Amino acid sequence: ELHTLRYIRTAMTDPGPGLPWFVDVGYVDGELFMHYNSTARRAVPRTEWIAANTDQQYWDRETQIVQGSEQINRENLDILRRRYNQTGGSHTVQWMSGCDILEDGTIRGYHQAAYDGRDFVAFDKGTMTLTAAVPEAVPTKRKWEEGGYAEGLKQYLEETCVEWLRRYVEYGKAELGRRERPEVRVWGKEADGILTLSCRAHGFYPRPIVVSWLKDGAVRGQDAQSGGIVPNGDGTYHTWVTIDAQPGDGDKYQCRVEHASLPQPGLYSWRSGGGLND
Amino acid sequence: TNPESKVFYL
Amino acid sequence: LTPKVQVYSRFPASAGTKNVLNCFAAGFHPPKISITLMKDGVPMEGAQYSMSFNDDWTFQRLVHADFTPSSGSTYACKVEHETLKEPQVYKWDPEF
Repeated sequence: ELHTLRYIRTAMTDPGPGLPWFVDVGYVDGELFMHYNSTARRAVPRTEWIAANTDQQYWDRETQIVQGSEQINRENLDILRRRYNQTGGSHTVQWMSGCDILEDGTIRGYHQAAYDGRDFVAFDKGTMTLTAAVPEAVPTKRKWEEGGYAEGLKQYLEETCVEWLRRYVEYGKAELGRRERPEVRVWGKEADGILTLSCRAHGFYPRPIVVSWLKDGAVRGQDAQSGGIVPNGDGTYHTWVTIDAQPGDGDKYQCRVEHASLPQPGLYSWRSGGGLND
Repeated sequence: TNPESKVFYL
Repeated sequence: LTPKVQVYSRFPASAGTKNVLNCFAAGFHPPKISITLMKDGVPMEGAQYSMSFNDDWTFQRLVHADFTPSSGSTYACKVEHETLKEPQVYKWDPEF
């Protein structure tokens, strides 16, 4: 029952060649659904469930508000450069916004910004004031206290953003809840007296996966090295887990895959071989 | 929905 | 921060069968990154990109292109960054 919503903005000075300077991406439970770039200047749907449940009037309003923030983030790059006394080069203004509906029923809303990687400003819900991390972020709080932008942000993070997220889950009930079985491949490579056993999982949904190596039916978590969960072009995920072993012991090793699509943890061997062993 | 342009002023 | 890059295929490798060659780079700053997919040291045709970042402000980018694996042909991914000095190239293996 844990549902997440995130709208990530990026304002860049150096994109560089043939790339957009302003990029705004929207997410529902990790899955991409909203996209915006400074070149196209339009808010377009990425997945099928949003376009089927929303009209053009929705996307027309979604374009103008991000187009307005694009102009605000354009001047923000110049205001922040003068505070640090910088002529120009590579400077980035990042933004994080959205709500997290917990399994119990508690609402958690976030709204924060960062300059050149390091934290700049963050909004506090239990105080209704903007928190400044760096000494250069002090004039930002003075601007927020003058206009009173915190009041409009409070009603958004507590109601507007929450009400829409509840609908997004209902709209993509079939896509987000669907499980995808991964194609497992077990490999091995000999270098200098050591055999490097590799295990790859191809195309799986959702993102959480536990891929661990076994020796004689016993887990070797320390000896196994993982590359992390990497995403594919179609929306699916990939994972790479490697282990070092002595030559003539490769067949004694087994790859364990724990996924939502599988009822029990799938055990795969090199000579078996891999996912095609049924 | 995306937040209003007003909440991005620095 | 230096990018953590890895090259991988969408579907399991097969001779004379269409596949997608992915190259994912993560944990880097500034966002300006040059990711190019290669075939025998020559850049691959029809390369498509994804800008995104994690909760810890670290940037991420995926570069993918449709291809057919050929025997005797080497597939790799070249990554250029200001923190790297020398470009790091990651080799793709069909049976690894």
